[PDB]
Order: sequence, then structure tokens, then C-alpha cells
Amino acid sequence: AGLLKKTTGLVGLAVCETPHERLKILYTKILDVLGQIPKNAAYRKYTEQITNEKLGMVKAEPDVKKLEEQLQGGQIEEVILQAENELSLARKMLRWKPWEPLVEEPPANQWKWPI
Amino acid sequence: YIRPGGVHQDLPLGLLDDIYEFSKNFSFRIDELEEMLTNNRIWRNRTVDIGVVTAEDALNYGFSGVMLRGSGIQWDLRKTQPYDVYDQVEFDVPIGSRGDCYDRYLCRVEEMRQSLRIISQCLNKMPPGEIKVDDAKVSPPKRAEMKTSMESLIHHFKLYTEGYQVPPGATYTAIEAPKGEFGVYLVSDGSSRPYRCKIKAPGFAHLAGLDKMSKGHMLADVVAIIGTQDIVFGEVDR
Amino acid sequence: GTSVKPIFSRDMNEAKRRVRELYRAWYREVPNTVHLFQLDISVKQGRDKVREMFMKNAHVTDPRVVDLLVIKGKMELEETINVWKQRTHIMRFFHETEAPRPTDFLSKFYVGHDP
Amino acid sequence: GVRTSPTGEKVTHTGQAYDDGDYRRVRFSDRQKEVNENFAIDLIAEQPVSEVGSRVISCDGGGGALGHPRVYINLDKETKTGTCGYCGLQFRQPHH
Amino acid sequence: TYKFVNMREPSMDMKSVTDRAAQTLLWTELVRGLGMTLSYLFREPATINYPFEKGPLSPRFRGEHALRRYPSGEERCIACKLCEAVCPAQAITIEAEPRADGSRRTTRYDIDMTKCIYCGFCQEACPVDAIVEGPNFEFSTETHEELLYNKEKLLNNGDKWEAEIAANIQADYLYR
Amino acid sequence: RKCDPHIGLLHRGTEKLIEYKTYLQALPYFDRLDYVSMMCNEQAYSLAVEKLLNIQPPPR
Amino acid sequence: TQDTQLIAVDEKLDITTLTGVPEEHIKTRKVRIFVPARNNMQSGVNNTKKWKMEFDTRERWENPLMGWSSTADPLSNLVLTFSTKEDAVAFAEKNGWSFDVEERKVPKPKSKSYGANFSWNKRTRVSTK
Amino acid sequence: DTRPTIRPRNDVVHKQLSAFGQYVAEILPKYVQQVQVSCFNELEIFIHPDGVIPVLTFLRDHTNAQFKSLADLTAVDVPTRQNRFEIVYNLLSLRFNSQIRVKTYTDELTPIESSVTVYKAANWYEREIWDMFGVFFANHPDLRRILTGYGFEGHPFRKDFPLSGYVELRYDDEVKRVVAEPVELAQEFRKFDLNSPWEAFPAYRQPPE
Amino acid sequence: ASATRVIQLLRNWASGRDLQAKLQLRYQEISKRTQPPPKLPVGPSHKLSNNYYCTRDGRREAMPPSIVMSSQEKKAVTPAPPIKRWELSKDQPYL
Amino acid sequence: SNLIEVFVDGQSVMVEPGTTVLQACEKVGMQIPRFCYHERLSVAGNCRMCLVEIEKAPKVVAACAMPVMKGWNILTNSEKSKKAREGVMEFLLANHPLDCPICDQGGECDLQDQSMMFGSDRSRFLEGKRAVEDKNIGPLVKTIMTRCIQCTRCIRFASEIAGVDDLGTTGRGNDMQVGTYIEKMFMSELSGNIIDICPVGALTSKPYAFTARPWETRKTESIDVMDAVGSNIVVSTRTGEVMRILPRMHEDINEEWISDKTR
Ligand code: SF4
Ligand code: SF4
Ligand code: SF4
Ligand code: SF4
Ligand code: FES
Ligand SMILES: [K+]
Ligand SMILES: [Zn+2]
Repeated sequence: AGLLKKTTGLVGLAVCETPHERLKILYTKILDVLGQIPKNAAYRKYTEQITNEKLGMVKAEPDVKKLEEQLQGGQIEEVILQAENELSLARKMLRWKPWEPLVEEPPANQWKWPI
Repeated sequence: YIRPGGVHQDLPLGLLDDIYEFSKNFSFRIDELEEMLTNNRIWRNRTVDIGVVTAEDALNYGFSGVMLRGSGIQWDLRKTQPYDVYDQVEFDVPIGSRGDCYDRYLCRVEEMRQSLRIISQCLNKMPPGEIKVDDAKVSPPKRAEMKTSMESLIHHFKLYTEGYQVPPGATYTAIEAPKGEFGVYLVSDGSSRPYRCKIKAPGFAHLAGLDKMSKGHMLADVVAIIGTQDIVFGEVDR
Repeated sequence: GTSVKPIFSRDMNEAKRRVRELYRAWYREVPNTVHLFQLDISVKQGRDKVREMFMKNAHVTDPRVVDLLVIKGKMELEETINVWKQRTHIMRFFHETEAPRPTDFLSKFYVGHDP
Repeated sequence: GVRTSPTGEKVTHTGQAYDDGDYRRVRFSDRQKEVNENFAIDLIAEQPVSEVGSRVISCDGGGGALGHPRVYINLDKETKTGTCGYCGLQFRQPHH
Repeated sequence: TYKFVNMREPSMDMKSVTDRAAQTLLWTELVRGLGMTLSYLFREPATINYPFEKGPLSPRFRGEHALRRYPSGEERCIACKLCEAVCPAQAITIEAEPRADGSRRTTRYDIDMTKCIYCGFCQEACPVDAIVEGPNFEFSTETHEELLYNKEKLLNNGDKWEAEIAANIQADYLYR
Repeated sequence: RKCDPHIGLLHRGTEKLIEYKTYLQALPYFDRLDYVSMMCNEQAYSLAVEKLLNIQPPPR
Repeated sequence: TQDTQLIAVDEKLDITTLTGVPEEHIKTRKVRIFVPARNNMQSGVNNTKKWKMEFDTRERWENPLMGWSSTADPLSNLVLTFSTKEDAVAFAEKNGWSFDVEERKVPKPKSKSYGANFSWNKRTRVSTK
Repeated sequence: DTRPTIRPRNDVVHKQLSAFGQYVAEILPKYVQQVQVSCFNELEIFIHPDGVIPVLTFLRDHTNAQFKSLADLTAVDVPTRQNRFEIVYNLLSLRFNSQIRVKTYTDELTPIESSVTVYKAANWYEREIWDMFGVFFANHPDLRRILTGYGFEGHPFRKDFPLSGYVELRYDDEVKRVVAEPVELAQEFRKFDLNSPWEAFPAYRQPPE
Repeated sequence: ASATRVIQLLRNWASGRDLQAKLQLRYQEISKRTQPPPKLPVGPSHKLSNNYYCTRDGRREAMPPSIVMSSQEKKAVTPAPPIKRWELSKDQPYL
Repeated sequence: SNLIEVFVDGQSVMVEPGTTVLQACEKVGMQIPRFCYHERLSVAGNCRMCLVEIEKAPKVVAACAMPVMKGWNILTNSEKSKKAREGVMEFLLANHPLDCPICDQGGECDLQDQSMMFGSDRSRFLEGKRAVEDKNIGPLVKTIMTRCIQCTRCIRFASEIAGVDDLGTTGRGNDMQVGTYIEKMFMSELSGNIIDICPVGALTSKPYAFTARPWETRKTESIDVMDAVGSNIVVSTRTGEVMRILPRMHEDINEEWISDKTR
């Protein structure tokens, strides 16, 4: 499945010796939080599409290096790092919740910048 | 010298020879600099493991240029977003490993050496032709034509009095400056003068992070962690 | 149109409240500031100059505006407390070097075309 | 040349010279009032009037690119001469 | 294409550790630093004996300004105000008036040499090569007012550095 | 403990002064922002102005 | 349509106390709102489409030195552009400036016919072409 | 090539940017008012001021955006609008090699949620915006003047602030201290009205009102 | 003011490299400061025919920024395809 | 009911019948470049720059004189029109003298500005330019007749708004010169207005001649007091001095002219 890399190169990004399960558990938590999102939101369908590809993607390939190459996300440690961000984004997305229509149409000439 | 639409005037005859002569011995002079410090026990102890920043910390703090390169982040506008003819020259970006002062100083020295190869390629591949865009409405016409033809005189007159009106729009270009990601948010309005020229300062976000990098280090290391900062104080203050 | 979200204060009452302790925070340290900066001027003319600056900003009748001067005065207090302003910056409030500009119409007519 | 003023001060080619009662003169005391001597108004007069057998001429001030932009003067009025605006050199048709 | 600048792991064999220990106790990289300072001591200093040996310049050098005149003698400036219009720092002030003889020149042409940025934009804008930046760069003065040149001082410069400015533009006009 | 870098000791009004000048007139300002990166500064401004103008410089 | 602790702020915007302008330059200055007329030397109209804001001129003496046009009024070169009179007239008292407004002068449409140049009866027949 | 002077234009980048512009527009219709791709392949997103934090957070954290570097934060002062200030965000995505522009609007008296939480780089950029223009930001840690001198009055970059300023400085010997005086320029700034009265670009001909 | 060989051996040994080959001072290899006059070329548009400005106006072909969505299944789309990972240098991988 | 409909650049425009193409283009906002066509004076056609392409029409029409009719799409920015404008200006700048640094019209010259917008960026005229002897028409009007483009604006103004017939065109071909033949001062209370209508520096003002530049003067609107008409004028001031009093436009009081005593 690939030898344990001595370092990730990036400072602070510690090497994850067990990255496969970490990706699987976080991705399941992604679809978990997306459950609290009603269907109508474009955020739900898009994020589910991204994660569902990724979830069936991490489980298929057992090797780390083929996973990193095919994921197109750099080192594996970045993938858990970004998947964590997607988790926090979806959680705080639930608060603001931008499915609602535009809060206020701007003034007539706020945009349109020839002076 | 560098002006919109090219350069002011062509190189004086015989300049490329002097550039080649100077670049020939500059490799030795670089070795002169780095030999007395790179392995010097006093130097490393004064910079190693000092001003260490993480990867995500540097990205969030707006750090750019060497500071991303010096701490593992493989980013360089000369390769990712090539401007001018930077897509034709070959060079190596010196990614750092530890991220402290010593790694970035090494990245600076290596970036010094790598520029020599880019200098070598530019000297050996300099093409013939003009030095300004062949369009009088943007670049001024040649002095020989300005004293000879009607259109050149009028364009020279209007270009040096009013200037070239630019289309109304806003842009943000950036280049791999020798310190960071120097850029300008230029906003026009269709007139001959800019409406707003915001100047991206590579040192601004750099100096904003000085408190983060100085956390815990002794005061005598504050000079080391601003030395690797490379804050020229005409850019931060603008 | 007639309604816009506020800064800190919801009406004039709490806006006036934030002025009072700002004046309190400005009264107390004036002798301390005079001692700190080796002010030539005594304490007494320091206190009313704070009073006069607070007095000239009296016609304001907008909660959003009063918040802006309140926070701006706070920075001015902050700049003075942690020796960010020197003697020259403090003496700037006392307009000393410039001659008094007369207010009668006759004097203005004598000196220039100033309306 | 240079004409001295009645107060005893050199007059510039522009005609500038401080009045006797002008206070803005103490600057010149213990110093010297910078004035050029080669009055271009005079020196251009000494240039001979060139005579060419053509209705129009082209003057560039000599030196090609080193001179003024090329202009064409219409030497048709036999009453007077045609002078280039940039440099001031005169031209005249010899009895047409 | 990236290269790892600092990813060298020292060897742990008995030879390498002793060399590092020998380097530590018997200061070697410090001696190498010392040994090279001695090398520069015996070298050739690059100092130029100012003011007996002035530095090397180029014909394009921008220094003290001067108004030149035609070979006839009449000034080149015809007061088109291009130099004043393009001056980035607005250091140029020009006032023109019909001359007595006809063809008219400036009555006031003042350059504020403490406001000038020496960008050279004036000499490019000039369509008659009237205002130029001469080769002189040693016009430092004791008083601020002496810097504020007017037409007379500039015309004097044109009649002083003409023997040098003429040659410079003679060598550089083809490039422009 | 904290490092508060008070800046503004050389806050020349470059961004406001640029507005009042033309695009060619504003060129020398960028040489005077970073005292050491001269052509690099002008290169950024030149690229910005060329991008708005939809005009490219010659290969030389 | 925005519940952000909305309160009634009916009173007119009075940001003057925040712009830092000294007391003198805030009352005794009379700004003018006008559409600039075309430069009569030229014939183009692309400079008469935006409302301009300008401050009344003040003293302009001559230096004891070479004699530039000195001044002591900072609000001398300040010219602002507005796309509509209402926006322009609103920016004045919001900043607290006494103003006078001159309505835009629209060149009235004039009927022009080439055939009139050669008229059988009317005195509009030209004598040269 | 038939266009040796005209800058070449990329359509593939235009399509990719346009597709992403629609992507962000559908994701957060609560704030995204309008979106446009400029001719030189640059994307601008026009959000409502309340969406300053949510929109930036999405661009910073979404797996398909990953814009993780605030290049700069500036505003353009346009007095002719009701909300004269126009705050502009510039973000760069290292993973996807692209840049985005997020712009809001704000009048004189309105606080904007400081983006220090999302981008810690904004912290110092926020102070410049307040100092130069006067836009106050709520929840900012240490909002104070950054560039202007201590006890400075007004906001310089505002279009209604004179270029020369209101006050100059001088060492007064009577008080033996540097003092401030009303400005008195030796030579007034000669303003140059150099706008040609002939239309420049018919493409941006604003339709008549 | 090229020094004695005794110094050259000492100077070279003290630095550890041949310094006489590449020196910090320019003796004669510089280009002469009096160069022959140049003949600058012309731009591509320096033509007497078929060179109308309407076909080469860079400024007049800048359209206004096209809007894609305005307030007044579809695959998720990234702003641009993710960058390829940089490969190690070949001239000198590890410094 | 009479309003016929036209398509200025495709956009529908309601125009009074008998309206010229140029005014129809102005209705949308596009200003057709012009030299001879002055709104107050008659329409001549010597300019040839008002040329524009009418859709599905092979011949470029002169917008200064052509009356529109039903369903016309005035393609202002069509390629054929742009080639026409470049060609016409090339002829204008063929014999124009290189006087821009010494011409008072510099900075406010219609020929200069229209060259920047609708015109080429060089010249292919490797010939010898023409030169015309100057004429004297009084101590008020600078006459450098070599710069004239024979737009006949001065001729039209003299015979229409002034009433005196002394300005005309003598000779044919390229040698045609506009002037007064026999030497005679063009004197009238509206004589100075020929300075304004002239699009080039051929006719300029002697009293102000080469004392300032248009880009450096500050224009201040005011009202003339010399006469009782109260003509609106634009007083141009630079460095606290008065150089020019230019007329303003009011369309009721002074139209676009001022008296010589006013100027
Ligand atoms: S070199 Fe000096 S005088 Fe000439 S344009 Fe530049 S700033 Fe003005
Ligand atoms: S650019 Fe030359 S000719 Fe024109 S005003 Fe300046 S000095 Fe005189
Ligand atoms: S009339 Fe116009 S084109 Fe002719 S010289 Fe004067 S400014 Fe130049
Ligand atoms: S003198 Fe002027 S107005 Fe008269 S025809 Fe010539 S250009 Fe036209
Ligand atoms: S405008 Fe119709 S021909 Fe001159
Ligand atoms: K005219
Ligand atoms: Zn001549």
C-alpha cells in the first residue's frame, strides 16, 4: 500500500500512518452532515457528488500512491486536511444556509462601472 | 525603463557581452558568499529553527514568494502562471524543507544561482525585432518618424500630453517579485488616468505575520526573523 | 430607506451612554498623560480641552454617527495611553503656533477676500 | 548684447529687470544675478537670408533627426521673407 | 521543476561521525571562513580614487538639465509645453509670449530641481531636443534656493555642457 | 510576547498620487516603491496596463 | 427585507463630523453642481455627460521667489464627477456643503436640410459652396 | 501571426471561469447578486455585504474552490453611488491555479464583518481600509490607524479629500517642538483637464438616459 | 592597480579555488565604450499597404465584461483542472 | 404621426422625417466624426469624414447631408465605415504642416483628437507637402493658412452669421486657398468667432496667441458684462491670470457666439 513517507514536505502537516480509514470516516461524516441539508440546496447535490466519487474512490484503491495520483489532490495528508475543511464548511453552511433567495437586490447603479 | 507596451529603447550595442562577462564569474561570487555562512556553526545557530512557520499558517497569513517556497509549499508564479516569455526558460524553484530562517536563506541563495541559468537562456535566445508595440496609439513613435510624418507627430503630441485612454475595466496582475507576489489592482474609467491603483505589497502580509513568527523567540532573534522577512520599507508603507 | 442597521447603539440613549464613560476614560488619565509626556500645560487646561472637544461634537443626532466618534475617540485614548503620540501630537490639539483668526466681518475685509 | 538698467542691473533677454523701489533685490547683493549673454533674439538676426529658386522649401534645422520637425515654408510673398517657426532661419526667392 | 535545498541526511558510519566530531572540536568551517577572509585580504581592492578617478557612465546618463540651442544660435525651445505636460512631478513651469521678432519662445522656463525626479521624460517629449539632462551630476549646493533653476541658469548650462551634450545625443539619437 | 510593528513612517501618498497622473506619468512611482526590485515592479504595472489595453509587447 | 436590528434613522446623513474637514472649509465654501460645457474650440461632446462638483476659487498670490501661483485653499483642485444631478446634489449636504445647481443645457435639435442651400424663393440660398 | 500586437485571448479559460461562475452562483444564491468574466479572463463575484463571511468561507474551504490565499483587500471610492465605498477581495487558489474577485458595497456608516476569522491576512488589510477610507469593520481585533500619522483627521483616499491635505508640518522654534499648521503650498498643484471630448471606445458607450 | 605568483598561490590556496581565471575586476574583456552606430529594425506594421489600423487595433476589441448570471445532472465544476504535481529537478535534485 | 423609424446600429430610433443621418446617430449617443458640419451653419459636404455605411447599401453615404427614411440601419462602427474614416483622415493629414508644437490648436485640435480615435497610427505619404502664403485679415485673427483643411466653416460663418461676404475660396484643385483675395480686414462684431469654428489652428486669436495650453487652463463659467445681452462665457484662468474668454452655449441668449468686445 506504499511505504510510510518520512515527511510530507509541508511544515506542520504530519504524516498520517493510517490515511485510508481517516478518509473513509470523514467522508461518511460528510454525507452525514449533508443529510441535514434538504435536497433543494445546490450545495447538497454538488458536495454529495464530489464526496460520493471520492468515497467510492478511496475504498477501491488500497494503495496510497495510486490513491494520491488518481485523487489529484497532492499528498494524501492534504486530502484529509481538505476533507476536514469540507466538514467544517458544511457544518457552518447549515447556520448561514444560502439556499434562500437573495436577501436584497442591490441599488440600481451600485454595479455598472463606467462612471 | 519597462513601460506598457515593451521598453523605452533598445539595448546599447555591446551590452550583452558585458552581461555575459559579469554572469561568467558570478557563480564564484555566490560561492564566496555561501561558503562562509552555510556551514558556519555560528550562522546556522543564529537562523536554524528560528521563525519557523507551518504550511497552512503561511497560506492563511497571506505569505507569498519565498515564504511559501521556504516552507514546503511548491508555488511560484514564474511556473504556475507564466507571464512574458517565462514559459520558455527552464529553471528550478528551490523548495525549502524546515521553513525556518536558515531554509529560506538557502532558498534565496539558490534562487540567486537559478537566475543565472535564466540569464544564460535569455542571453543565448534574445530575438531580433522592435522593443515597443508597433502601435503609435499606445507607444510613442520613433524620434526619426516624429520629425518626418504627420501622424507620428500628432500621436507623439497626444501621447505625451494626454496619454493613451485605456478601456474601462479592473484588473489584478501579479508577478513573482524577488520578495513575493507584487501585484496591482488597477481600476480604469475610460479616461487617460487611473481611477484606483491598489498596490499588492508582498511585505504587508509578511510583516503582518511578524508577531506570529516572533512568538517565544528571544529578542535578539527578532532581527533574524525580519531579515528573512525581506521587508523593504517603501512597499509596506507604499 | 429610513431604516439602516446600526454600529453599536440602537438609539441615542445608549449612544449617549457610550459617550459618558468615554469622557470618563478621558477625564482620569489627563493628569497622568500630562505627567507622562512632560506637558508644559497644566492639568486644568487639559481637562476642559477634553471637555471642549466633546462639546463641539454636540449637534450630532444620529446613533450610527455617535458610535463612529465614540470608537474614534477610543483609539485617540488608546494612542495617548500607550505613548503612541508624542508631545507634538498632543500639543496639536492646543493650536498654539497659529495666530488667532479674527471673527468680525471688518477684520476679514481688512485682511483678504476670505468669505 | 546685454543692456544695464538705470538702477545698475543687467536686463535679461526676456526684458526682466527689478525696479529701483523693488524690495526683491537684496537677494542679488553679495551674489550675482544670473543672466545669459548669448541673446537668441540677437544671434538669429546675423544668420544670412538663404536664397533658393523654388516656390516652397523644406527646413529641418540641419542634422536630420537632430533638428526640428520638417516644415515647408511658402516663399511666395516677395514683400518679405519666410522664416521657419521652429528655428527662425529665413528664406527668400531671388526675384522669384 | 523543483529542487530540495535542504534534505541531506548525514551518514552514521564511524568515519562520518568522527569527521563531524573533528569539525566540532577542531573548528574547521570556522577556519574555512577565516581562511577565505585571508584570501580577500591579498586581493585587489576595487576602490576608485575619487575625485581623481570618476566612475564610469553611459551616454544615456540623466543629470543636470540644460536647454540647448541650434547651431545658428537661436534656442531650440519653442514653448510647446510638452515637457511641462508630461513631467511626473510637475517640476516644470513654463510661460510663453510673442517675441519682438516674431517666432516666440519662453519668457519663464523654471525647473524645480528639488522637485525633479530625473526621469528623463522631458527630453523624450521635447520634439526639438531643447530640454535635455546633461552629464553633470556634481551640482550639489549649500542652499535650497540655488537648486530652483530658472531659464537663465538652465540656458547657462546649455552654453556650458554643450560640448558634451552634443556628443551624447550624437551617439544615442539612433537608438531613440 | 507580542511584536506590534508600527508602520506608516514612510507613508508617501503613492496610491492617491497615482490617480492624479496619467498611466505613463505613474510609471516612475513603481520604481520608487521597492528600492531594489525596479524592473520587476514596472513589469507588474506594465502587464496590468497591457492587459487592460488588450495589447502585447514584441518578442524582443 | 433585512432583519439586522433595524432602527429608524430618518434624520439626514451628517457624516461631516467624520470627514475631518476643518470648520472653515465646511460652511464658507459654496460648491457648484454643473454639467461642463463643451470646449468651444473643439466640437466633440464626450466631456458634457457627467455632472461635476467644484469649489469656489480663492486667493492665489505670487511667491516672493521666482513667483509661482501660491495658494492656501486645499479645496482648490478638488473636482468630483457624478452621473446624475440627484446623486451630486445629495453628496453636497451629506458632506455639509452649501451648493448651487445649474441644470444641464441640452443643445436643442435643429432641422437641417441640404436642399435649402439652393432655394428658389427663400433667402437661405447660399452664394458660395 | 495576424495579431502581432493584439494580446492573444484564451477561450478555454473563459469557459472554465464562466462554468465556475455559474457553479458559485447556484451554490449561494443568498448573496451572489451578479457574476461576470472580464475579457481578459478574470472572474468577479458581486455579493451582498451580509455575505462577506459566508461567501469567503465557502471559497476558502470547498473542495472544488480551495481559494486559500487573500492576495489583497482594497476598496474603490465612488461618490456617485449611494454606497460610495466598494470593498474588493482578491483570492488565489493554489490547488486549482486560479484567482477570484469578490466585491461588496458599503456606505459611510455601515460596519462590515471583518474577514479576520476566515483569512488572518485580512487583519492588517482591514486597518488600511478603515484608515484610508473610513469603513469600520465589526469584530476586528485591533482596528486602528495603520498608515496615517497619529491624530490624523479625515480619511485620505476618499475622493473628497484634497490631495495636498489640510495640514502641513513645521518645526516652530518658539515652542521648540514640531507643530502643525494649515497648508500653504509654495506652488499650487496645476490640475490638468486632459480628457478628450471625443468618444474613445464605442464598446463601452453607456446608453443615454 | 595581476599580482606576484607567490601571492597568487597563497591567495588561491586560502580561498580553495583558482581565482585568477574568474576575477571580480574587469580589466579588458569589457566592450569598448565607443561602439559603432546601430541600425534599429522596424515593427511588423511598418508596411506601405494592407496595414489598416482597423485590423490591428488592440484597444477597440475589448468588449465589456460578459455577465453569466444576474439576479435581475450538472457536474460540479472546478475553476480550472488541478495542477499536475511538480517533479524533482534533473540537473541537481538534492542540493 | 410623421415620425419615421430608423435603426442606429440596430437599435430602433424615432426620428422626425427630414432628419439627417448624423442627428439620428446622435440620438443614440454616437457622435459621427465631422469637420465641415457645424450645427449652426449650413451643411456643405466638404468634410467627407461624416461618411458612414448604411446596411445593405454598397455606397457609403455622407451622414452630414443624407436624410433618413424608413428602415435604415446606420452601421456606424462597420468595417467599411472605419476604412473610410482612415482613408479620409489620411488625405487630411497628407499635406498638413508639422506645427503641432507651435500651433495654438494643440491640445484642443479636432484634427489631433480625431486622429487619435478615428485614424491610422502612421503615414505612407513619402512626398513633399504643400505650403501656402499667409494672409492678413486684421490684428485680431491669427492666420496660418498652411494648416487649413478647406472645411469652409469660416466661409459659411461669414456669409450666414456675420452677413459680410469677404471670405471665400480662390482657385481649384489642391492649390485652392480660402481667404479674401484682395487684402482686406475681415472686421465685424462677430469676427472673433471664426477662431472657434475653425477646427484647426489655421485661424487663431492673435492677442492670446501662444501664451497658454488648453490642458493647463482652468475653465470658469461666467456672464459677460460688456454688453446688455449678458452672453454666457467661459473664462479660462491659469495661475491666477485671465487668458481667454470663450463663449458658452445657451441656445437662447448668445447661441454659441460672443462679440469681439466680449472676447
Ligand atoms: S526629468 Fe525632471 S524635469 Fe524632466 S520630466 Fe522628469 S521630473 Fe520633470
Ligand atoms: S518640450 Fe522642449 S520645446 Fe516643448 S516647451 Fe519643453 S523645452 Fe520647449
Ligand atoms: S491645427 Fe491641429 S494638427 Fe495642425 S498643427 Fe495645430 S494642433 Fe497640429
Ligand atoms: S480657415 Fe479654418 S474655417 Fe476656414 S476653411 Fe480653413 S480650416 Fe475651415
Ligand atoms: S460632416 Fe458631412 S462631409 Fe464633413
Ligand atoms: K481654431
Ligand atoms: Zn527651421
